[PDB]
Amino acid sequence: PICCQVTLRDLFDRAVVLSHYIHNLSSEMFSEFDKRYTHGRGFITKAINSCHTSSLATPEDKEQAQQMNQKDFLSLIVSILRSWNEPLYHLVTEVRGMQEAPEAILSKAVEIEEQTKRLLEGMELIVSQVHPETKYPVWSGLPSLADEESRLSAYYNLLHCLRRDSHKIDNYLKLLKCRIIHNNNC
Amino acid sequence: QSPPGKPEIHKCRSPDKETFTCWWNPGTDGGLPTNYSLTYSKEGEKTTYECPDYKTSGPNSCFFSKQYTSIWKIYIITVNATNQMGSSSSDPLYVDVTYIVEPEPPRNLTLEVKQLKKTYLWVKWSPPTITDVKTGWFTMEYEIRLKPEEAEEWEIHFTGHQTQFKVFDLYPGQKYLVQTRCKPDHGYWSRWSQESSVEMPN
Amino acid sequence: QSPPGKPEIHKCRSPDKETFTCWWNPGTDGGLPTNYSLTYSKEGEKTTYECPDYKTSGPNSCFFSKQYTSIWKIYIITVNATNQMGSSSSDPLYVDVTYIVEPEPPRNLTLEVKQKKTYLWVKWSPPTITDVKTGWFTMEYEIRLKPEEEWEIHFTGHQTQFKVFDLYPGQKYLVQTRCKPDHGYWSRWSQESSVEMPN
Repeated sequence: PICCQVTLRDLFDRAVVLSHYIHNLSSEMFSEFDKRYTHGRGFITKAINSCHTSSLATPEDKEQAQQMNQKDFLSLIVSILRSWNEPLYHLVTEVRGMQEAPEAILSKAVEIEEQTKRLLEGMELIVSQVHPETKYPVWSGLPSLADEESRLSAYYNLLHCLRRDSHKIDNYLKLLKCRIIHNNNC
Repeated sequence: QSPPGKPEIHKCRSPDKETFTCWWNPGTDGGLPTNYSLTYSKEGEKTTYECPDYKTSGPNSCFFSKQYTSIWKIYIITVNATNQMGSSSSDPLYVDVTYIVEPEPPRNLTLEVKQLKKTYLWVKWSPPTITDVKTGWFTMEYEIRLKPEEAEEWEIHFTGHQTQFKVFDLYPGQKYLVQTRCKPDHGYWSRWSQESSVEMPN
Repeated sequence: QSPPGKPEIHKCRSPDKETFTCWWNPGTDGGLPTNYSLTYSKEGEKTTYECPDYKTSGPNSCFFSKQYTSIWKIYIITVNATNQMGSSSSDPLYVDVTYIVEPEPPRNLTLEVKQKKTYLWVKWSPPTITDVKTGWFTMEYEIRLKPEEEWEIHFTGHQTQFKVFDLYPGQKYLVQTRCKPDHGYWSRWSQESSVEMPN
């Protein structure tokens, strides 16, 4: 490799690949859970405002993104990410060692659990590379044991909000990679 | 003569990922003329608003401009039917713009026969004018399909994020038909693009 | 004799960005029993590590498991030859996991005999790597075929399927594939899948 030097361009190029992958995986996993346990019933009634990262000053449309500072933006992405470490962990844990004969939902939970850490590792490098002169909301509460609507409503919301945030993260990283590297011309 | 049957809101779509539109199916009008309205409640706010634009997408529709459209929010849409007898409200629809993205077909499809040394045809197209792939806000993926003038089987080539693709397995002689379609990184496929056609040298 | 270790550090390769292997060539041995040990270190922290796995992939080699491979920091590989009365160090090899990807050959090569002239519809799948699984994406393929000697080579730009026209009827054919990413190196040819052409 000619360069030593880990290029910011190559840092985005890698991040955006994991953040894209991570999202497909969490959207498929939410679908495997809906299909096999929800598929209607009457959820997302108790899923609005259920996301724990909701409190954060997250850009809502394309104009608000466009208004935001790049280094504050990155700090926002990392916060989101750390935020999801503990819930992923519990997901994998609670599906493996508590679930009675679990499905192939576990295999694509583990994948995400792992690829998230890897992408956070990469996201800390890039926050590091562009210095922030500045300096994250926590919850992952998740019940064991599937029957009982009250137990798999929480599972539903973790899945639902993993789908949502993984998307943001991926959409912000691609927004950013075009702004600073491709000067909005990609 | 009776109040309007219950209206049914079925399809919402977002062509560009900055605005979106909703369409409703009127209920039994109970014999009289019926006025419709749409009302909605965003996720977070406990305030109900009325649709901002009943005119932009035409009859029985509601269009949400950039100003009113926010992604990663769940909208709780309900439609209302009032006639002289009474009035009825539809079942609420929970709509999340993030996952209702369905883009228009690709334009400016062009076809060239080129050679590097062998010979290949390469397809070159452009996205919809409304999506913003330049700023990275809207990332897009394409597909292309090809088949000889008289065939019943298209061959599919996923082109990634490239608005071009070189094709190599084409047979010299017969003319081929080509069409592209697009998709958001995460979203739905569009209606295929106006077909182009070119004959291939010997 | 001393150990004038001139250990030429061969190359490092990675099949899927999640693990990579380094190969080395013995220095010179001098004239005494020499051991070889591959030390590395990631530039950013002055902490020098020993190769995790001298065993799995090759004799004179080091294999990095999923636990020792990262795509964020650049490894410095040195190989250290050592016998009684003497020790050496090779030239450092700066490597970036993603800029040394030699992928596994394409998976699941299907040779359908479609159908007018009968043409061979050759279809395959890309190798398992967190990039083209559903991704981003540069993967060019090439395929070669012969009857039963000379190969006929066809380049398919990014195409996972290729149509091959005009073949000698009533003969067996051998086909193989290869793929190559950006900056990445060509894969080895795949298992020789066969196809018998209609009589």
